[PDB]
Amino acid sequence: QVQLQESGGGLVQAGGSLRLSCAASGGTSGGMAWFRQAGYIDTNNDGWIEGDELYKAREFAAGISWSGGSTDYEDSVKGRFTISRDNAKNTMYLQMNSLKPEDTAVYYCAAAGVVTRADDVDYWGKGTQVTVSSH
Amino acid sequence: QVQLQESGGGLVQAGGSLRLSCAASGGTFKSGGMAWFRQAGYIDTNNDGWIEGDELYKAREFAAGISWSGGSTDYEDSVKGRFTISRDNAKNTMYLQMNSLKPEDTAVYYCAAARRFRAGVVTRADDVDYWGKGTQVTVSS
Amino acid sequence: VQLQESGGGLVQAGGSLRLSCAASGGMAWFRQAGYIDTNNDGWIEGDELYKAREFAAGISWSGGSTDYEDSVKGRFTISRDNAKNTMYLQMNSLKPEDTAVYYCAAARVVTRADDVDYWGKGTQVTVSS
Amino acid sequence: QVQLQESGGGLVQAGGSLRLSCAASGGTFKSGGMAWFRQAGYIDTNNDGWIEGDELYKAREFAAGISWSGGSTDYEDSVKGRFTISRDNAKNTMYLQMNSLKPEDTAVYYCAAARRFRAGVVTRADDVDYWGKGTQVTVSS
Amino acid sequence: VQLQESGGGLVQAGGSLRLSCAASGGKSGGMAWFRQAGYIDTNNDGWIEGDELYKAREFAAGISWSGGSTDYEDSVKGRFTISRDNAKNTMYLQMNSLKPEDTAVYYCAAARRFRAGVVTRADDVDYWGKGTQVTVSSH
Ligand SMILES: [Tb+3]
Ligand SMILES: [Tb+3]
Ligand SMILES: [Tb+3]
Ligand SMILES: [Tb+3]
Ligand SMILES: [Tb+3]
Ligand SMILES: [Tb+3]
Ligand SMILES: [Tb+3]
Ligand SMILES: [Tb+3]
Repeated sequence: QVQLQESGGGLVQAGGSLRLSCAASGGTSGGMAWFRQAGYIDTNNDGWIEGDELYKAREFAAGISWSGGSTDYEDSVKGRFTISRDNAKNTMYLQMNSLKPEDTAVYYCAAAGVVTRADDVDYWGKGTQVTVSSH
Repeated sequence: QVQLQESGGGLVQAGGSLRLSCAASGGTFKSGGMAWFRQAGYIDTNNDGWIEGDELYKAREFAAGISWSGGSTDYEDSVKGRFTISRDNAKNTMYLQMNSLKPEDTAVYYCAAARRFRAGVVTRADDVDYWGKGTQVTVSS
Repeated sequence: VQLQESGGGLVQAGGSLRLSCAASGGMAWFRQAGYIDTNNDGWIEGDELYKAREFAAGISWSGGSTDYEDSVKGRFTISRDNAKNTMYLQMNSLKPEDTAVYYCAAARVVTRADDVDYWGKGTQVTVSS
Repeated sequence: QVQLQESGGGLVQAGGSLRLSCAASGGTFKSGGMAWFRQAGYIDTNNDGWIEGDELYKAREFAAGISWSGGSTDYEDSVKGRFTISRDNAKNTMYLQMNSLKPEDTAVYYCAAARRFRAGVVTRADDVDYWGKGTQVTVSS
Repeated sequence: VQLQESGGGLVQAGGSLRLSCAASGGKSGGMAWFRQAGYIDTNNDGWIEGDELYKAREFAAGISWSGGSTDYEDSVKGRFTISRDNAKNTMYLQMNSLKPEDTAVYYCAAARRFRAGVVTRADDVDYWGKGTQVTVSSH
């Protein structure tokens, strides 16, 4: 069935780049996207992550058409990240330049047009860690 | 002296609405405009269920901004279409209508006056000229 | 009670435009595509002759409330300048799908063409792709 | 089996206005388009000062067109902004509002029904299924 | 500025021509091609007389100082292409799929250097060429 295999994460100095890759087994209006989880938010300011706070949805980073003709970017990564697709091989790519400590997160490839909201995603990869130095 | 006084904070359930107000007085500097920033709760970076360490020093995130006339507005994309920023230039007062509130919107909201604001360019907290003292918004899940 | 548009024209795909409507309740921008030869037979016929006047963005008279069609919410921003009694539409990262005639409208948030009370003449917006 | 009856012709001075009407009766015309064509004067293409020979051609050129179902409009560019085509689905009538008339707008104007418009280019007289009898518009200089 | 046209001629319908315009400088701002296919017998008496002899030259195509903006008469769109080589001091009109109705005297036109927009109206022309004949066959 549908399998999404992420590669290309790691540790990188602030200002550096990475290229994430997601190869999609057998499936896909439609498109793919990259989401990221920078961590749960303490929506109570008590010092702990508990209850309703573990439901912080993964945040949209970039998405792309099945055709590749449509793209959308989270506004804090526009101009620094470029999403692209090679339908021919199984793969979608996120070029990430000018990386910031704020970009540290678990990045997740997503497949369903230009998918943007987590609920609107059907299939998820298991995620890959990106940890940028705090410079 | 220029001063910004905020109001309209509230506690509502998810899906509700609020409207924050910021009243500007004194010698507003005419160019640029005003904006709302917010300090939400902090992120469990290393995923240990706690908040500590590098997860403690805080940074205010831009939410919306508006020119003094009101003709140019700009939004953080996670609030676009839910929040509306407006100005009553007469009363030198700026408003943030907040619809379809979400738990993640819980934060201290700070009004700001910034001579360097312009739509389409990110508005930096470090470039703000005057700050309000903040009002609490809490959205229950 | 007139409404006069300004600021349309041709633009590269990915570029930006700012539209203006000056008046003389709330206001809104609608858009209507030109004929599309769907079945690509060289003619315009049947359902291809029907073009919806679609809602894009709307704003209350005070500017305190806005609404957007979901496909344009990320790229269009609507705003109001009272005193000059003028409404703006900032349009960024435009795509060829955005090619259409854009109509400013006013009504005594306005969301549907049947609720419009006054219409501008329209301004052509063309995105190159 | 479309019958088209035109009205509204006249004689006005440059700068004036008229409104042509075309009343439509018959079958399927609401599933297609309607248009106004005009036959301006002959062109003295060899510059001898009169009209003769091949110059006696009544070229009927598209001026304005409309989809009956949705009301989309298209105009010859020399009349855009001055002319407005519209239709009233209750009265089965099409209109051509002509403002800021000019001597060059003098012509016989013909209402036309067509099932299809050409895509990307102007619809031609030979593409019309049914025609009205023609209505004279004369604009003085 | 002085404008001089070239590239006119006599061509079978369906053929092509390229008109060229050389100016003293572009120094010229926006530029355009106009054409006069002939006076129209507006009062239908068979003569040409009176105001009928005043008929303005018709806009065909126009181009910005920089060449980044163009406009066309709708009956030539997709057939004609206007271009500008400010280095070589030349403005061109490629004319494909020519029709008999395209027969006319074609005139190069220019506005002053700082009206850099697209020229679309005769009243907005500052300087005119003397014109070049184009004649397209039927059979
Ligand atoms: Tb907590
Ligand atoms: Tb922690
Ligand atoms: Tb820490
Ligand atoms: Tb954002
Ligand atoms: Tb078709
Ligand atoms: Tb003759
Ligand atoms: Tb024309
Ligand atoms: Tb005569």
